[PDB]
Amino acid sequence: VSMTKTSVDCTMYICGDSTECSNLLLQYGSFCTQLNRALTGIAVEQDKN
Amino acid sequence: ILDITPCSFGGVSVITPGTNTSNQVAVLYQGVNCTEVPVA
Ligand SMILES: *[C@@H]1O[C@H](CO)[C@@H](O[C@@H]2O[C@H](CO)[C@@H](O)[C@H](O)[C@H]2NC(C)=O)[C@H](O)[C@H]1NC(C)=O
Ligand SMILES: *[C@@H]1O[C@H](CO)[C@@H](O)[C@H](O)[C@H]1NC(C)=O
Repeated sequence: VSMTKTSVDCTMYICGDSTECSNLLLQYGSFCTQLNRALTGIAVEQDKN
Repeated sequence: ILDITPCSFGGVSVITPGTNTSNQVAVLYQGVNCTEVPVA
Protein backbone atom coordinates (compact mmCIF):
# COMPACT_ATOMS: atom_id res chain seq x y z
CA VAL A 1 0.00 0.00 0.00
CA SER A 2 2.88 2.44 0.82
CA MET A 3 6.63 2.83 1.33
CA THR A 4 8.76 4.69 3.92
CA LYS A 5 8.47 8.46 3.05
CA THR A 6 11.93 9.98 2.49
CA SER A 7 13.10 13.57 2.13
CA VAL A 8 16.79 13.74 1.09
CA ASP A 9 18.24 17.15 1.99
CA CYS A 10 19.83 17.51 -1.44
CA THR A 11 22.49 20.17 -0.83
CA MET A 12 23.56 18.49 2.47
CA TYR A 13 23.86 15.12 0.75
CA ILE A 14 25.88 16.69 -2.11
CA CYS A 15 28.15 18.45 0.45
CA GLY A 16 27.28 18.67 4.14
CA ASP A 17 27.95 22.05 5.80
CA SER A 18 30.38 23.60 3.26
CA THR A 19 29.44 26.93 1.65
CA GLU A 20 32.68 26.61 -0.38
CA CYS A 21 30.79 23.75 -2.06
CA SER A 22 27.20 25.16 -1.75
CA ASN A 23 27.99 28.31 -3.75
CA LEU A 24 29.35 26.04 -6.54
CA LEU A 25 26.24 23.78 -6.38
CA LEU A 26 24.15 26.94 -6.96
CA GLN A 27 25.76 27.29 -10.44
CA TYR A 28 23.90 24.12 -11.54
CA GLY A 29 20.53 25.77 -10.88
CA SER A 30 17.28 23.95 -10.64
CA PHE A 31 18.37 20.30 -10.11
CA CYS A 32 18.64 20.40 -6.33
CA THR A 33 15.09 21.84 -6.13
CA GLN A 34 13.57 19.44 -8.64
CA LEU A 35 15.03 16.47 -6.63
CA ASN A 36 13.48 17.79 -3.38
CA ARG A 37 10.30 18.32 -5.20
CA ALA A 38 10.14 14.87 -6.67
CA LEU A 39 10.90 13.16 -3.34
CA THR A 40 8.33 15.33 -1.59
CA GLY A 41 5.74 14.47 -4.34
CA ILE A 42 6.42 10.77 -3.76
CA ALA A 43 6.18 11.18 0.04
CA VAL A 44 2.85 13.08 -0.34
CA GLU A 45 1.34 10.34 -2.52
CA GLN A 46 2.01 7.70 0.19
CA ASP A 47 -0.70 9.42 2.26
CA LYS A 48 -2.83 9.45 -0.90
CA ASN A 49 -2.33 5.66 -1.36
CA ILE B 1 38.41 8.07 21.81
CA LEU B 2 35.85 10.74 21.02
CA ASP B 3 32.95 10.04 18.66
CA ILE B 4 31.62 12.76 16.30
CA THR B 5 27.83 13.19 16.04
CA PRO B 6 27.05 15.62 13.22
CA CYS B 7 25.28 18.78 14.47
CA SER B 8 21.49 18.22 14.34
CA PHE B 9 19.36 19.30 11.37
CA GLY B 10 16.01 18.76 9.69
CA GLY B 11 13.36 19.82 7.23
CA VAL B 12 11.36 22.83 8.35
CA SER B 13 7.74 22.69 7.24
CA VAL B 14 5.59 25.74 7.89
CA ILE B 15 1.91 25.20 8.83
CA THR B 16 -0.54 27.84 7.54
CA PRO B 17 -4.22 28.49 6.91
CA GLY B 18 -4.72 30.70 3.82
CA THR B 19 -2.91 34.07 3.97
CA ASN B 20 -6.39 35.20 2.94
CA THR B 21 -7.23 34.12 6.56
CA SER B 22 -4.20 35.19 8.66
CA ASN B 23 -0.43 35.91 8.75
CA GLN B 24 -0.23 33.70 11.88
CA VAL B 25 1.70 30.44 11.22
CA ALA B 26 3.00 27.43 13.11
CA VAL B 27 6.29 25.68 12.31
CA LEU B 28 7.41 22.05 12.42
CA TYR B 29 11.05 20.97 12.78
CA GLN B 30 10.93 17.50 11.18
CA GLY B 31 12.22 14.69 13.40
CA VAL B 32 13.77 17.10 16.06
CA ASN B 33 13.54 16.72 19.85
CA CYS B 34 13.20 20.51 20.03
CA THR B 35 14.54 20.93 23.58
CA GLU B 36 17.63 21.87 21.49
CA VAL B 37 15.90 24.56 19.31
CA PRO B 38 15.63 27.36 22.01
CA VAL B 39 19.27 26.59 22.98
CA ALA B 40 19.91 27.56 19.36
C1 LIG C 1 14.21 14.49 24.24
O1 LIG C 1 15.63 14.48 24.60
C2 LIG C 1 15.94 14.34 26.06
C3 LIG C 1 17.47 14.39 26.24
O2 LIG C 1 17.97 15.76 26.14
C4 LIG C 1 15.32 13.03 26.57
O3 LIG C 1 15.43 13.08 28.04
C5 LIG C 1 15.85 11.86 28.74
O4 LIG C 1 14.65 11.05 29.02
C6 LIG C 1 14.88 9.81 29.80
C7 LIG C 1 13.51 9.23 30.07
O5 LIG C 1 12.66 10.23 30.73
C8 LIG C 1 15.61 10.13 31.12
O6 LIG C 1 16.06 8.87 31.74
C9 LIG C 1 16.87 10.97 30.83
O7 LIG C 1 17.52 11.29 32.12
C10 LIG C 1 16.46 12.25 30.08
N1 LIG C 1 17.59 13.17 29.92
C11 LIG C 1 17.46 14.49 30.07
C12 LIG C 1 18.72 15.33 29.88
O8 LIG C 1 16.37 15.01 30.33
C13 LIG C 1 13.83 12.95 26.20
O9 LIG C 1 13.33 11.67 26.64
C14 LIG C 1 13.60 13.13 24.67
N2 LIG C 1 12.17 13.05 24.34
C15 LIG C 1 11.72 12.74 23.13
C16 LIG C 1 10.19 12.62 22.97
O10 LIG C 1 12.49 12.62 22.16
C1 LIG D 1 -10.69 35.74 1.10
O1 LIG D 1 -11.71 34.97 1.83
C2 LIG D 1 -13.00 35.69 1.97
C3 LIG D 1 -14.01 34.83 2.76
O2 LIG D 1 -13.44 34.48 4.03
C4 LIG D 1 -13.52 35.99 0.56
O3 LIG D 1 -14.71 36.79 0.64
C5 LIG D 1 -12.52 36.72 -0.34
O4 LIG D 1 -13.08 36.80 -1.68
C6 LIG D 1 -11.16 35.99 -0.35
N1 LIG D 1 -10.16 36.81 -1.02
C7 LIG D 1 -10.01 36.95 -2.32
C8 LIG D 1 -8.80 37.78 -2.73
O5 LIG D 1 -10.81 36.46 -3.13
